[PDB]
Amino acid sequence: NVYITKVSAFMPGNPIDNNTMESVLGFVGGRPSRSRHIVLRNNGIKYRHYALDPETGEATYTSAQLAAEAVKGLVDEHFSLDDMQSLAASSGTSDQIIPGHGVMVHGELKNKPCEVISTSGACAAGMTAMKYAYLSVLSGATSNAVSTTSEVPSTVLHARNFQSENEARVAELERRPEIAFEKDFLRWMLSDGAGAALLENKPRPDGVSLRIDWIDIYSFANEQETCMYSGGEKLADGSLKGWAQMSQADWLAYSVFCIKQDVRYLNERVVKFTLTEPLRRIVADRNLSSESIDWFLPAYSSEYFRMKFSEGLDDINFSIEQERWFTNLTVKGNTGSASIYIMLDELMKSGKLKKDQRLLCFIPESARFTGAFMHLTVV
Amino acid sequence: NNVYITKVSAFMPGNPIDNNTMESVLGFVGGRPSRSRHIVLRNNGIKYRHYALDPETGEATYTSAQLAAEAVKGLVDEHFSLDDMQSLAASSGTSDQIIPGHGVMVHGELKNKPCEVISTSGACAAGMTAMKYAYLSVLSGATSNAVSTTSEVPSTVLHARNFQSENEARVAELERRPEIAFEKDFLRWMLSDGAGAALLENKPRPDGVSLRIDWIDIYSFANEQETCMYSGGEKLADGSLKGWAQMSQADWLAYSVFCIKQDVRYLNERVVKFTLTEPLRRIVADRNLSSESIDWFLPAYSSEYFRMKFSEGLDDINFSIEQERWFTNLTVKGNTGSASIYIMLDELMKSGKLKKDQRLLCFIPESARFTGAFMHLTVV
Repeated sequence: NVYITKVSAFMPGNPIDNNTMESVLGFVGGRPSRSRHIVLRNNGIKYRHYALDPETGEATYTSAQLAAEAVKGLVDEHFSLDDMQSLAASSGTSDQIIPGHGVMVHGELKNKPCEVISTSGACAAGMTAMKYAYLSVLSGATSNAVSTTSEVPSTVLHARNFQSENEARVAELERRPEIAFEKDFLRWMLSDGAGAALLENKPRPDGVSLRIDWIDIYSFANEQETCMYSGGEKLADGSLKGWAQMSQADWLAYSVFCIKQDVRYLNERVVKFTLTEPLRRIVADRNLSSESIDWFLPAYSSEYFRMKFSEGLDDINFSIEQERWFTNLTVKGNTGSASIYIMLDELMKSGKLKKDQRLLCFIPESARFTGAFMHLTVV
Repeated sequence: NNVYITKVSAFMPGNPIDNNTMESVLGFVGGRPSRSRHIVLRNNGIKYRHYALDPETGEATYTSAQLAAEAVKGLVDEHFSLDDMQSLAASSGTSDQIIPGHGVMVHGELKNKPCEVISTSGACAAGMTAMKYAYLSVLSGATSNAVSTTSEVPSTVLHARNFQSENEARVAELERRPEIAFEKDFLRWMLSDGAGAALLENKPRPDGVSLRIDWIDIYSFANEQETCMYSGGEKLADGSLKGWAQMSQADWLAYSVFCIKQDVRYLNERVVKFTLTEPLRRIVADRNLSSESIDWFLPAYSSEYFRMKFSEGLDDINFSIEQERWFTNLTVKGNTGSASIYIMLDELMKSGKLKKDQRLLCFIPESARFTGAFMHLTVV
């Protein structure tokens, strides 16, 4: 048996409202974004956090430091950093390509030598790190394990990441020097935050523990094109061209290292290939009834998809009405892989959980259409 | 449960490339030969390596995801088809992109039915954290099989074109020596391309050899060691790493921030103690290991220069293993980083040298920020 006994979330700095966010993220070419308003109206996020100083604009935490702050929030008198037998870390916005994110987090925390692994990907990478931790305790390899994930997209969403593209567009005499919607879209969607979870083979004597019944993960990249991508460009045939295959001048002229989204492909395919296709396999294979779910924790990215995911549940006869949904997206921001940790941290600390209640966590990843699902039982 | 490696495959792109050809393939920075190549090659002892590069045109012949997909297809036979795999764990230190993770891109190449895909990251050890993920999936009963795989195409970032804007930047500045730092040029003659994959199952194959994984133990010493191998960043004077996104777009090109760098003197001073002896002495105590019980020692040590240094390390902790029991093919396959242990395991498993009940100890050092990964196998 494996139990989540402690979850912690770390949000950098003060929440930032819709009227302030563009001043923190900067203007491209001296001009406010023409798409910010409608993207915000549709995603419904009201506050988010950035690892950026409101005064100076300096970075306030690297991704490694953000994760380290989350992990240190797991420390109470039942657990110190040196008791950790395994650390599984992930970040879609790692500070560097090599080394892996996890050993940089270990460098920040400075706890004694232990197993450190890094998972990678996007929104689901925090769940693949949590499953590694889960399997480690489940199998008996360790008696505890920590999974942590951090996101600092502010590093790559700031206007300075489009400085050379704007210059190249001005020099090519473009009628419109603005960057494409595919590049501007995520600047109003993604934000910063970090989370961590402590997993152990016994529940905690005090308070609530969450037994992990299973974590099921399905990738549909065999049939779906890349949808969210960075460090590369999506070609006309739907394939992805990696940054190292493009010239150095093109990295800057086309902002190859910014985060992009094929928004039309996302809208058309995200519900089916992150929710209904995986969940209907899981529902069939585990004989699940949506009546048995007390809490549904869906880490969707945008209020736009909330009822579209709900329609998805309906289509596979796994309806769950809104009163059993729990999300803090609109006041925490879409923090990518950390979203589920930030949702679990609030629910565990709310007192609303009661023994024997069952939780279904849904973590979609639009990057190339993964759905991750975790089933939990309050003990 | 038990977990068994029942199949291993390796995929080396193109033809072996010798020391005299390798610079014509990776190109010349600023039109002139590398001054350190000759002595780098003498120290590392590598005689052939592979590049996912076309010898005539210089075009890429495989992405990182394609190379891993080729390794994975080498696992397929009468007992296993791609659609049988219940979990795929993939890593690459040279992923083609930053998002999505490398594993879903390998899945897009293989096109097998929807399944669990996970990606690990890091450098030379990441193939082993993918293998341990796969191992724990089967060990815990979550699956009956799992595939781990890893691929490396550093030729993508080792080619001279990756230093061109830095050369231009310094010519515009009137530089005394228009040469890239040794910490950038070093790896261009160390690292090469290759991929491996392993199939793990909860039962041995009926015929032929299987390797039971007794354990995989991993230790990171990043709590006290500095970053030593890095890309997408710059090491500062205080030993910390500055990420690429904290530097200006102009500096990315002027300083070749996305190329792979190594702090060689920090490597030399610390690699033996903080990838081999510190982790291995803990493991020997906690598991009560006898060096005599080890029939095969598989060290993926990346350079002949370190071969006897690691051996002395073993002596210092009373875990001597004589040279006759050391198996490596680094010298003719190249240093393929995270793939090296797969490429050694592939050859040894198919060689016909293994006998039932023999014990294999695998050592995968990662100098990136000093991780040591160890796998114990029993032939069955």
